[PDB]
Amino acid sequence: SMEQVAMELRLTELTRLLRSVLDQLQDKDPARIFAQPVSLKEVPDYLDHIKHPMDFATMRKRLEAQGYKNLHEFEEDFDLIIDNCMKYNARDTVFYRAAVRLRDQGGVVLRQARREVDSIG
Repeated sequence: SMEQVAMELRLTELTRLLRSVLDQLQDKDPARIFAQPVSLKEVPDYLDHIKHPMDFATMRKRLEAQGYKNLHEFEEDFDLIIDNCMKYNARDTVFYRAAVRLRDQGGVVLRQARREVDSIG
């Protein structure tokens, strides 16, 4: 149908905007602490601690399959990256501190993304 196509065009455009958001959030992690999944070879107990692991590469695979229907779903995954890190790692660690900085800096990017998603529809 023509409606399914229009819906698909909106999804594609949401995907375009989320790709730009993702790039901007990932620039706030220049150490690449959150680039890849936590290694279960190197942290074998990780899933005893963290039930839903997340990282930027995993989000990127979902993004490119157009698997985010809305900004809320994308933000859920970003928040997992931060929140998982802040639980597994103690406050005095470079990991926890990187999560805090990513959260604070990403806040700005996400604030305007929400305005753009609402605005363009």
